[PDB]
Amino acid sequence: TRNGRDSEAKRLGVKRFGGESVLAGSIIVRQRGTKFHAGANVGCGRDHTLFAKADGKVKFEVKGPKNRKFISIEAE
Amino acid sequence: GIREKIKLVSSAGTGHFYTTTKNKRTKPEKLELKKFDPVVRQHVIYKEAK
Amino acid sequence: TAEIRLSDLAKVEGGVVDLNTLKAANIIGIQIEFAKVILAGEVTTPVTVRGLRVTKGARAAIEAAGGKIEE
Amino acid sequence: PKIKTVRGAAKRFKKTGKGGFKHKHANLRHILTKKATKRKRHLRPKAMVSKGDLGLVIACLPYA
Amino acid sequence: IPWEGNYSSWLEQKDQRLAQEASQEAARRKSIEKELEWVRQGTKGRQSKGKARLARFEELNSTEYQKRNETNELFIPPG
RNA sequence: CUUUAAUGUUUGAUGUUCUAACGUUGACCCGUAAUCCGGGUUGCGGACAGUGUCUGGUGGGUAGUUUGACUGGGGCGGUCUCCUCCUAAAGAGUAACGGAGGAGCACGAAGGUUGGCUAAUCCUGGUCGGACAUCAGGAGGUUAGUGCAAUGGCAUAAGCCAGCUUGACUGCGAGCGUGACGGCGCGAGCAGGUGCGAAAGCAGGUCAUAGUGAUCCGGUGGUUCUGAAUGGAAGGGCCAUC
RNA sequence: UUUUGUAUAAUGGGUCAGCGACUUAUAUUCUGUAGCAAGGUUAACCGAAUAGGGGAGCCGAAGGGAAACCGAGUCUUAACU
Ligand SMILES: [Mg+2]
Ligand SMILES: [Mg+2]
Ligand SMILES: [Mg+2]
Ligand SMILES: [Mg+2]
Ligand SMILES: [Mg+2]
Ligand SMILES: [Mg+2]
Ligand SMILES: [Mg+2]
Ligand SMILES: [Mg+2]
Ligand SMILES: [Mg+2]
Ligand SMILES: [Mg+2]
Ligand SMILES: [Mg+2]
Ligand SMILES: [Mg+2]
Ligand SMILES: [Mg+2]
Ligand SMILES: [Mg+2]
Ligand SMILES: [Mg+2]
Ligand SMILES: [Mg+2]
Ligand SMILES: [Mg+2]
Ligand SMILES: [Mg+2]
Ligand SMILES: [Mg+2]
Ligand SMILES: [Mg+2]
Ligand SMILES: [Mg+2]
Ligand SMILES: [Mg+2]
Ligand SMILES: [Mg+2]
Repeated sequence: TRNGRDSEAKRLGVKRFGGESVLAGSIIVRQRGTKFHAGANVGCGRDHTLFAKADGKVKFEVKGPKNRKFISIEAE
Repeated sequence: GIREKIKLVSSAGTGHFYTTTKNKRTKPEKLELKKFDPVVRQHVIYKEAK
Repeated sequence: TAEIRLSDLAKVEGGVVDLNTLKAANIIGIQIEFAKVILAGEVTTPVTVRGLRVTKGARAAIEAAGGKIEE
Repeated sequence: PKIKTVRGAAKRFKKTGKGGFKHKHANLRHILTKKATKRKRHLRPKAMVSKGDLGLVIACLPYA
Repeated sequence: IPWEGNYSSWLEQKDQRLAQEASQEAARRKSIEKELEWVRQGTKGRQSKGKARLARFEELNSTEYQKRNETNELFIPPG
């Protein structure tokens, strides 16, 4: 045979779901492209990782003219 | 690997250097950049060397 | 090098504290050349530390108890 | 007889105040041009042996 | 190659050296192709095939620097 | 001082000659009643041969050993690390000698900022010009493009152009993700200096995920940290690095 | 007994009686118990010699740092919120 090799899993995906009370700087979702976008009180690393900028509950919304998924953090 | 390792010596007279790579074929010129020298805590021009 | 507890200063002799006065009280080894007096216990007697390297914090305790430090 | 200590493992671990051991990070001996400074700078300080490897080191150093 | 003498003798020395290197390169090619024809053979049972011989053949590709430069033709376009 | 030239002058090489070391498995005498051994006259070789130490070459004559794993039995063939997709059962993870492809780099700008711009394809008309080259206007609405595979993403563009520069900075780091560990990754903010921008701000490399190798042993530059009686030094240690 | 799995047609044993296999120094860590307790304890040796001396030493009460060094703080750092 000729094929038969793969690559190790990268363990992406949302880490803090809706309603989590997160701490400051905690990773919210790992992703390859930009599936979810950065909203209020969140940032975006070079890996397009979305990290909490301030502690509080997470909120998922579909705001935008192109119907894009945003991640924001309430101050609770 | 055609790029060879080169070091950016510090012209401030102190012994401090960065280290990068450079294609000596396409660019035979001598690099120089203004970088930071922690020894002196000032931005000085660094010139390449072996 | 060794460390001298502050409470060890009450077991030495009639008050003079040098290297030899500590090796007689079995507080440091017989090959020790330098020693330090650190703030670890409590000193009551007016001890006179002759030649040692007492710390800043322990120096205040020795003088506050009535002693005096020199070199 | 007295237990011989693993002399090789006594040149890489020091016994700290509470009873843990400290060691020096790896990956910082050569090939230092590719590595990012953020990665290099994090490796400079010392570290503490993890709970998994603590049982293995205590065996090697019976006296320290 | 520090050579003692004059130009006339050194010229002959250089030509003889070049001829010797050409002969040695031809002999090396002969050996390489013969060991290749051995490598392409089969195993013929539960026999060795000689891992040491395989390694010694793979070592025999030390590469040769063609004399190069050696310009002997120039192009002057027709007018 | 500058090119040589001569006899003295120590040696170095070379060759020839000699005897006294040395060899004699040549002859003769004695110990002796003995083709051993020793001693003595002589002949012949003779500083050669031979032996000791050091050293280069040759050396299966001899000795010690090694000659991987997976594997629908073993051998033969194929594979061994990293990246992307499916199998993977809508969190993560998940095997097979299961199905398809890539990597062992590149870039001193292809990075950072401040301005600015928006593709494919088709129709009509137009010098050599055409099925397709440049031009003009209509449709089209990203079917386009990314430094290199695939997937996710990209119009505020991450795609294209120009100006100025070196943040492809130094010391740190709240807090998280992922690993049995070694380790790997993300990160606001603080201090020092810097670039762009009028400023708000952005910049601790590149749209992201491959482009890689622990320890030991050494090499290079800095550092009174130590320096075996003391003062140095050697050698270590620490930082950068091969 | 060995195994996923044995009435297994897989192993061992003809039967009785006798023998037959986790021991003994040293060192180190943890638990129980006993004695002293910021102290505890001696080794060799002396000794009318299981008593009594001998405190050389060992562990503990202070840690940080590669080290000099500092010390309830220390290291990193030009300096650390
Ligand atoms: Mg004593
Ligand atoms: Mg180093
Ligand atoms: Mg014979
Ligand atoms: Mg043999
Ligand atoms: Mg053997
Ligand atoms: Mg096998
Ligand atoms: Mg088979
Ligand atoms: Mg899944
Ligand atoms: Mg499982
Ligand atoms: Mg780019
Ligand atoms: Mg722009
Ligand atoms: Mg760009
Ligand atoms: Mg890319
Ligand atoms: Mg000295
Ligand atoms: Mg040194
Ligand atoms: Mg079976
Ligand atoms: Mg049954
Ligand atoms: Mg039967
Ligand atoms: Mg049976
Ligand atoms: Mg059997
Ligand atoms: Mg039987
Ligand atoms: Mg007794
Ligand atoms: Mg300590």
